[PDB]
Amino acid sequence: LKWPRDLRPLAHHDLLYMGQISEEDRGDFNATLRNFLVPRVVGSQKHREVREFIVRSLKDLDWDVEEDCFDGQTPHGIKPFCNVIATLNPSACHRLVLACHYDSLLHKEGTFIGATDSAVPCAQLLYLARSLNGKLQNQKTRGDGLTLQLVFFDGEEAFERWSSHDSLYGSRHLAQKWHEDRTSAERLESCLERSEIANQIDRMEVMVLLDLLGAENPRFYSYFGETQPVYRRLVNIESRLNDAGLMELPRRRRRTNYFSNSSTVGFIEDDHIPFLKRSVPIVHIIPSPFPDVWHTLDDNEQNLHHPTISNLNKIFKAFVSEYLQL
Ligand SMILES: [Zn+2]
Repeated sequence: LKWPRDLRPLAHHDLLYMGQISEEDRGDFNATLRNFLVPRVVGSQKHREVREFIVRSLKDLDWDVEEDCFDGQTPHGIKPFCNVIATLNPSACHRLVLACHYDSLLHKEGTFIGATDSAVPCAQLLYLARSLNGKLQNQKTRGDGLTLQLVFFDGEEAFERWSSHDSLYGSRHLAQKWHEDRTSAERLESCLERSEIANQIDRMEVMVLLDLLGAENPRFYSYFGETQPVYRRLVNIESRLNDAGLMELPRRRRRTNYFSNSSTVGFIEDDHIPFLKRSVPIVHIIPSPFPDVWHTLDDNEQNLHHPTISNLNKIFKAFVSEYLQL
């Protein structure tokens, strides 16, 4: 079966524009990122400050921002959790959903920054909203039934040994909440003709989950046949950015090959799982293998690879531009 939305290839002009980076753009991204490069364990003041920063940043851009807050039992007793959901146009029937987690792992060996996991993804989502604001606010006026939604999940990480009960606290909560929140096409703005809408989950047209980004030379694969048409757009955009010479490489005549034109057989548990179980199409932008620094005290700012981050930002900007026809 074909993708429900006809995917119009990005015009050359728009590809080039979205693949342009400046000293002020790098500076802007890095300033955003600084806010996330702090320990932010569930229950901590810094976690609260990060949550408030996400909310303020998106409210300042005139997005609708909701906090899905709840208390949940954990192996460390009751803990507070708050997912942050920002929606550009709440009324639009369908959402392109970009997501990541904003909590950091409580590491027994010491203070853990989780720079790739997932400070960089968090910053990338805010950077997209900021850098594309003009075009997004214009798109919102079209009445086309599509919008952008950003979800910053809380409580992705386990408190002790990962288990079905000790992990994915925010995403399990939100998926259940949205599944139980009934709605219909008649109550929504401009749903696609062949749409089956019974609850809020059904409005998530695709969820693109970013995780463990910021290390050098990530390798992505298509994890879900259901979203192959969307994944292939990422492959194509990356190829075109390379053709245009807009990727940062250590030497001339090299190309990035982050999005492998293949699928892989690998099972990764992450925030997409509760949504996948409710039929939400998933694109999982997570490297395989994981960064070498994964869950070590070395997952810090200096182990990030800035040229890679810049290249990913270009791919993501171009992807959002293509999907929303910005
Ligand atoms: Zn982690």
